Amino acid sequence: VLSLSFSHDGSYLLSGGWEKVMSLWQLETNSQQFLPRLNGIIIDCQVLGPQGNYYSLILQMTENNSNSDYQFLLLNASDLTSKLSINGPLPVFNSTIKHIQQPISAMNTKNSNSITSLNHSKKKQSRKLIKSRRQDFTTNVEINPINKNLYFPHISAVQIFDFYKNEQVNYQYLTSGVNNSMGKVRFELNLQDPIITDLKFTKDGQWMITYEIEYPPNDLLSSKDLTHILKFWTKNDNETNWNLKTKVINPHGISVPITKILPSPRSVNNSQGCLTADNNGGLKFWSFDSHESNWCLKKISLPNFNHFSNSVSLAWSQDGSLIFHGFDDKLQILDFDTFKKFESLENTKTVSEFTLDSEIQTVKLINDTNLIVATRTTLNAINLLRGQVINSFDLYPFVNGVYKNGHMDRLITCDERTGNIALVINQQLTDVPTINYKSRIIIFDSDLSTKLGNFTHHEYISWIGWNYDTDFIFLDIESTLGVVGT
Amino acid sequence: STARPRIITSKAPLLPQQTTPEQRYWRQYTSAQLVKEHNSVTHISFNPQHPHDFAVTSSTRVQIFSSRTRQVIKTFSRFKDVVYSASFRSDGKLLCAGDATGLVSVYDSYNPRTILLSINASTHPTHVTKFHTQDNKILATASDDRVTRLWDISNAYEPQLELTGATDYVRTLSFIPAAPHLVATGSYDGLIRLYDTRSSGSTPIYSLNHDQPVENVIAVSPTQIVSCGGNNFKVWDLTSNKKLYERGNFNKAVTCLDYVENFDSPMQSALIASSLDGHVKVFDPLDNFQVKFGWKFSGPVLSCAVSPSTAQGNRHLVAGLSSGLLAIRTKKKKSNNFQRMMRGSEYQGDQEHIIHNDKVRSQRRMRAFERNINQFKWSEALDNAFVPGMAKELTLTVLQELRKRGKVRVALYGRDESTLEPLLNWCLKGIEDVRSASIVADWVAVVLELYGNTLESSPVLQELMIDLKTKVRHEIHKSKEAQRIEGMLQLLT
Amino acid sequence: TLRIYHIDGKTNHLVTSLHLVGSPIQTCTFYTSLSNQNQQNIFTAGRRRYMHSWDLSQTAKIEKFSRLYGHESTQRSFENFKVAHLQNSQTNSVHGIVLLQGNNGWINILHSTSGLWLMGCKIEGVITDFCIDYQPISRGKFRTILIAVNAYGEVWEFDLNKNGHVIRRWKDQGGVGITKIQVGGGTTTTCPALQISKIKQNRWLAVGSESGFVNLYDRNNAMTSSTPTPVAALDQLTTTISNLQFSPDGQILCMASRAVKDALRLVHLPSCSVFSNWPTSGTPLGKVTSVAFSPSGGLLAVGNEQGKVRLWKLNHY
Amino acid sequence: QYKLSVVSGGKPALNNLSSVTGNKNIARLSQDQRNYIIPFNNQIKVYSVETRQCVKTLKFANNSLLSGIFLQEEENNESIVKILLGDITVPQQAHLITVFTNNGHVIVLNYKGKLVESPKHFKISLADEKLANVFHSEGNYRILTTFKDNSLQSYRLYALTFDDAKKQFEVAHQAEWHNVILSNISSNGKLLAHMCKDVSTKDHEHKSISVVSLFDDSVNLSFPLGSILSSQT
Amino acid sequence: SPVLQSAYDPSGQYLCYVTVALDKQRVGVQPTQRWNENFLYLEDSKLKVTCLKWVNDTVAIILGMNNGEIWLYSVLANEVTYKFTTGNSYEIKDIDLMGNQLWCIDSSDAFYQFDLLQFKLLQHFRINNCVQLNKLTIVPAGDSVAQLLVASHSISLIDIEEKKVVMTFPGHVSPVSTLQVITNEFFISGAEGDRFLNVYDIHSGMTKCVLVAESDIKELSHSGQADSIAVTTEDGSLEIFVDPLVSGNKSKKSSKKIQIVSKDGRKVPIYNAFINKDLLNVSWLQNATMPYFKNLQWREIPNEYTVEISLNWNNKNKSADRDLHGKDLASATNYVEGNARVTSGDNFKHVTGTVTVILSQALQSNDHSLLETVLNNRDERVIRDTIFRLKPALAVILLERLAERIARQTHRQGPLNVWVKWCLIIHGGYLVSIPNLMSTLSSLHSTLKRRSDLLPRLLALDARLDCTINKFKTL
Repeated sequence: VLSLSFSHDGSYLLSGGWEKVMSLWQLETNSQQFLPRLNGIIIDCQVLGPQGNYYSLILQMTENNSNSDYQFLLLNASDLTSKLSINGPLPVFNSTIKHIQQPISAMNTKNSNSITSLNHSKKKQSRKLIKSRRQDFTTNVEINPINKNLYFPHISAVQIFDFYKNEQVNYQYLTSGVNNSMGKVRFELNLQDPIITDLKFTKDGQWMITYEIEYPPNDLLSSKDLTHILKFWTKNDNETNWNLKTKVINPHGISVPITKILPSPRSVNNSQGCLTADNNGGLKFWSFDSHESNWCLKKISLPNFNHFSNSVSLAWSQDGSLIFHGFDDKLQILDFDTFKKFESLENTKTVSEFTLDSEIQTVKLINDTNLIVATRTTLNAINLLRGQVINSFDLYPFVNGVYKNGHMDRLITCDERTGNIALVINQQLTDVPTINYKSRIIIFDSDLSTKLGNFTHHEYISWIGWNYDTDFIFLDIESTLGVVGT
Repeated sequence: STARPRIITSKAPLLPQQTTPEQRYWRQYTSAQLVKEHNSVTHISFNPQHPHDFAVTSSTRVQIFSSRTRQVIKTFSRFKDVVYSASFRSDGKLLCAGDATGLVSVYDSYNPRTILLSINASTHPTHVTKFHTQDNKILATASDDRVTRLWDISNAYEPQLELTGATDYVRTLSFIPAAPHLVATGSYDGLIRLYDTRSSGSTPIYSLNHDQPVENVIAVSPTQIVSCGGNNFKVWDLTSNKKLYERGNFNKAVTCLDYVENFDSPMQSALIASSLDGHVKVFDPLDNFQVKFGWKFSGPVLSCAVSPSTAQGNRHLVAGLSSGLLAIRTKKKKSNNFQRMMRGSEYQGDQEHIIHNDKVRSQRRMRAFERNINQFKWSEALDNAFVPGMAKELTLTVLQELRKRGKVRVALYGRDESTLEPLLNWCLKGIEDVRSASIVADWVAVVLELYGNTLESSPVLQELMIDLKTKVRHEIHKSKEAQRIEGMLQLLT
Repeated sequence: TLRIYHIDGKTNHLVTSLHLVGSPIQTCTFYTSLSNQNQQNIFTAGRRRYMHSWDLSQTAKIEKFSRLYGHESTQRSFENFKVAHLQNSQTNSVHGIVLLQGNNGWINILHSTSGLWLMGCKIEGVITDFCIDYQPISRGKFRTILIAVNAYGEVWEFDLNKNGHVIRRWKDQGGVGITKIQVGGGTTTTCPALQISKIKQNRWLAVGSESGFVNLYDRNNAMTSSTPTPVAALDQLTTTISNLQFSPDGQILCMASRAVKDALRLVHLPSCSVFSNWPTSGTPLGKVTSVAFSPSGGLLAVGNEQGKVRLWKLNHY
Repeated sequence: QYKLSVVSGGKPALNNLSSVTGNKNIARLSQDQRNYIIPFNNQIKVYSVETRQCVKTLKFANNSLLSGIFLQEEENNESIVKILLGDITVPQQAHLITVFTNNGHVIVLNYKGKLVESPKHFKISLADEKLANVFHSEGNYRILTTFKDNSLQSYRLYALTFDDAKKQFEVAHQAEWHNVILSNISSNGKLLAHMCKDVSTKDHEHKSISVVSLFDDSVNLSFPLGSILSSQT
Repeated sequence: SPVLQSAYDPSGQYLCYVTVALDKQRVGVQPTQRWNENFLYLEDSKLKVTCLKWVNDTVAIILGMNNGEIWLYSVLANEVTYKFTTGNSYEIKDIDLMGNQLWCIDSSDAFYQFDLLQFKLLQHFRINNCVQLNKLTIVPAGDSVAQLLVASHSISLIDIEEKKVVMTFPGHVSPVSTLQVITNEFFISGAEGDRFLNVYDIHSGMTKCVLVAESDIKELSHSGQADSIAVTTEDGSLEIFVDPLVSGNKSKKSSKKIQIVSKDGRKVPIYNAFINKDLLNVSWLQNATMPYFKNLQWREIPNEYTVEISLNWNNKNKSADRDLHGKDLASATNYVEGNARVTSGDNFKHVTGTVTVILSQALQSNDHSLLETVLNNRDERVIRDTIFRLKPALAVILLERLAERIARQTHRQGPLNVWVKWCLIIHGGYLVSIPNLMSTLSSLHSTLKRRSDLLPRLLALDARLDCTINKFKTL
């Protein structure tokens, strides 16, 4: 149990525990009334009014095990409806950040601790952040351009936020989970909801592309497979709740993740297609059918590589001509009309197979002439009309073991009108790397001609994108959203 | 707060030949009533104006049926020998009946006891007789004398036009709904000619060759026509003067073809063609005359017909077979003081200032499994899952949701042999299925790892495990042969 | 529908006309809290399980009470209810309560500003009616007494200052089938108070019964006689009594029968004398089915079966 | 050309640093139930309770004192521990707000209009051990502070009075208890109850609960969890 | 109309109005420049206000009542300050004031002159040849308050010092309602239930003009130099005459007309409009009592106008917390699928005794009953001889039909498992020559891939199965 709050009379006891329920006990006949579904467990309850008119209650939102996501709620006692709800943006970090501590329960789970487990986990997290170098915390964040709406892929959910007024406008579940259909108890807390790992839009803005992974329960016969689900949705500008139209189970077959997703631009099919890429190197191009309201596997290039490395990415030429494919130690160029390599009859050594030193993280074209690639040890800026290298910079002394693959892809972005903007993270240390972080956001242009501007920030920054007003948006570890702009 | 989310039914990936809304509509065409006649029924045609009726030719007889009752409404039996054609007018009042004596008999519907007009064509028996569509008062007949004759009602004793230019056995002719003057005619030589009634006539404007004997011609659109004859059928366009497409997907000689357009259906335009097998088939010109549906009646069908677009009720489809069989496939559609003490409830608030409603609609009633999984009676939900009267996919769904929400151990804790056995009965019914085998494997694995020695102490459950081993080795062989066939597919690609 | 009118002699205009959807309105009362004097709620209910509270300018604030914190098994509906004040008497805090009838004997009490289930009182037999008497105790304190009345004729007096305890019983003399009880003469529902010090103990108590009979008692002698005799036994109506209401100053008692048209009788008190000059034969009433008095101005509003409300004035006040 | 500016803030500044109190909802309703006031991690937002939207924003970066006190770029130590409706200085001004942070600051400001960029800044005395709680009956204020010397924290209760001088915040030093495990305060603000391990030293059971009145000495009662508990547990 | 009486202040910034409320008249003052919850109730129900005048150092109003005494009421303090009591049990039919001088006509045909600064009745007075009187003004002769006008259906110019009737214009038939002096020697008389404002000339004793409205004239107001006269009309309208004192020329119609209509279609009547130079103010009743106002420029406004207001006529109650259907605002919307399509990533799209002639016939006309009856057999020699003597592309579509039948009824695939083997065996090379293998056997490859996916977990099941089976067999 987490909250106990008496009424002003002393005849009613408001109780709140791990299951997402608020129990009003009438102490005379020892009866009760319930609030069973609240989108999160409740830490605190309190009565406010002089006659006891409002119930205030603070919720934990512990589904995000990395970020303890709070929510303030205020109810009329009359109808027991949500009179007022206040909540900030809820990112999904790769690890717990500073002091985030799982609340008290009976069993130490993936979402809770025991008491000896509380002290041990506090010591363990502190020693983890002091010892390790893998502090990434890179969260996926998407931006809907047709409304400039901030989209947060919460764990088995989406939080639609608008930073102009700094308010959460929507919260929507997408997976067939038990987030709201049922609370969770001491032994069910080891069960976890499906993880919606990837979420983007098309340039039309009317099609929402999703990819989640399902986790079967432990200690079973089929506790091994990670069922990969893709979905396409649609919402209007007069609505705010997306509607699913196409479901897809197991793209490219069973148990193979489809980690890299890239939408289509409006130039080829009015941005109604997508490209899905695995560790195997297969590229599947799906497209929305005309006569059928669903999408279809229009194109497919299917290699079958015996090795596996998820350090995969792809970029797309602005006219839809060719596809860059960043693979571990390899750069591929793919024709779009046949899903073959870029066969040039003139043979001017603008080949479709480039060797690189380490695993490629990002490959981004700023136009039809300049391509910047960020591999796990360095960055290289090259031309496309000519196969001549221009720029190169080291990523080794800072990006040493900080991230896994794909995190640089979700980090660095590129604007079509001003150039590229990247990120670096450091920490101030006093004799042990101290917890306090310090990042730098650097603005370049035209395949790193010069630094347009370097700007250090006194704390951590986990995500950077650009709003379509041509202004770049960065996050903090705290849910604070800032902008660099003209 | 929020509401309780409804249970998400598990939708499998699509099987081949997924159920189209077109297939849903043609399967909403249910309720096939079968009616006998004496001889081979020849021609069926609906009534245009009020589409609640249709006429059918039969042995020396013309029978008019209603649609809402599907019963013999009118009987025309003034004939001598067997009739050949029956066709209504556009005004829905006169039907013309081509007989086998070379005199056509046209008279009003709903009054069999008057022969309003007895027009005499050539002494050879007449084959087909048709009203005009745009014109109210012109008729066209065609006989065994290989001469088609255009008749006006004012001149019953002499044909107004005598159209010729044919080769052998004129048996179909039709009009175009766009031009009220052009007429198409199909003889036994293929070669549908296109004539004009406002010109001289006896020489066609132009013809288009159907080599096998064409037995039906239908102006499907203002620009396209269909030649339904022989085994195949060729859909031509008059403006390009050329066959746009052709379909030869029919088994026997096609015996009838009709068209219906702009009506209450997912498919806007439907083209039915029946081909002497009971086999009637529905295409659509919107999809370049692609196969969409098909019905099969046993006896070789002779005539099919569809209710028109303005049917304003139950749609109908009939297929008279050569044994004389009509197939009606119908897609169907307190005192004064008490009132004065409660007479205000019908107000509905049209005039007052502020309207307000917080009402909730009545959702679908939950089933036993949904109620029990909501109330967490998990073992009882398992029992209601393995009741006998329960669908396979529905038991699959509740198995999936129990395994996903809770754990199968708490699902299977307090079991005995009598509640273990319906689970395993459902297993022996459904391990053979492709969609469920992994889930059933999870469930049988956890129940064996729980109930190891109770398996020994209970004897018949051992026999269940024996026959389970036999059938699962059958699936072993099936799946291994399947991987073999996949290997030989990899060879052949 | 709810229609709030501004009332005059020449123009009785609409101020507001709300239309609830799918909920009949059997009873609807105003309410203003004695502590704040600015709340101005409107409560309303019918034969449903929800009770609409409209707060008191173009959007309506309609909350509704539907959940019973103890038990939804005591009552089928909300169709008869009343509003009262109550002092907490440990903290000197007054708030509104809502009294409701139940299945057999259950009287349910809800803290009104929040919808709480406060207390419950069960009489024996079947409830036919109840009323809310006030008793001032000291300067700044009172206690409310719920007077419930069975069908057969008993009367139970509970107090609600402390939790529900029967102060007393007594049986109405005669009175086989009682329909409506109503106290009067002091501060009550039809004549509410505006502060604590204005609360006065009611003087008269009327009991109306479906044999057309009305027994009228004086509180000052019923409370000490403990099986009292009625000061009067009025009988001028021949059908069931449906409305017993006192004047705002305790001088007139109107009794109205819903069954037959023109069934209103006014009785002057303490003389227990039926007024003779009114209503006459040529008095437009129809089937009278709701009566109301003005709090001050001596107006008398009478609403009938045909939807018409009419409005007289007593020129003495 | 390219300027940086934080725009949106999230997290409510919940008093996680307390971690002992079960009344951690610091956001309070006004006198008139019209607007609700929440201090975030970076700002203070006031919402009208009817239209449900943020009618006023109080950005620490937009303020000068709040930037120099709360937006310290080196330590996140100072977090708001309580809002108070009435002004501490003047008796019955209406639209005032008194703010107490983690370290003894008394910031008197105004909502309902334009915030003046010179709020009444004060600092309490005896700010060595950290401020944990504060509350009041009429007139007198009580202040609880976490004091440190077995990974537990002693509590020193003082009475805070004012209006002798503008800086003179008089501390009365009411009482003190040691190594409190779990403490809580009634909704009236007149009673608190806490625990200890001194009876774990003096006995076999590990804690005993003591309830203490604040502005009076009516209820001062201690009793053991051994007396509370049962043999089955 | 609910409003009984109303009157503006000079400059048109506040208006006072007395209305009945529960048979007690209450007066209330509202500012009209952009509520005032204050009122003044009358203690008795029988006494009522009759005349109501504004006075500008504390601003106040003057209430001639039924009592026979004049109530001077200060609006800011919200208290009746003084009662000038007249020596009669009668009713003040008309009041008037200029500076300190006050005059009233009482229903006993009695004139009374009062002084405010003296707080004193200066003089009671009565006169012959005035049988009824219900309106009076004093002429704006500067500081001299002589030669005042009285009116009840016959206007009489009567002096004060001479104290006798001087001039007598023919008035109307009904009693005079409004009587207002615009300029020197020109003044308006308007009766009750009339449509004709007579603009009378004083010194000639004659009629300058008549002004005609469209219906009964309720209230009159005029600007500073007669260039604008706005009258509110009893059906509810505002008729303004612009420059009515200049030259079929005896009667002048209204120059402009202003109605007020709501957005739904209902018409809101008007009462007591006031007009300044190039600025007009209109008043109406929003709720049953609440007065709402509007300001507008009658020069730019055309000759016919209808001011529209948005009254909440059939408004639906939108609330903040409640979503447009069913759920609330903070209710995080759940996940539903509906009729959405599920598709795997392996279904590719947009990428002797034989039975031979019956197979080819079914495949030329895909009869499903005939296909069932021709796939019912299982004799392997007949299978081999069929797909020996079958056509290649017909065997291809036969493989497609085999795939869809297996996928529809996986229980049927038992005897049908060797059929595909024989098709590939006897027509493999045609499948080498066809270009789109995936496009022509996507369904076969999907079913076979599903079976190969079911294989290994099934074998794990077999290991656990015979493990526990031999376990209970030995024990």
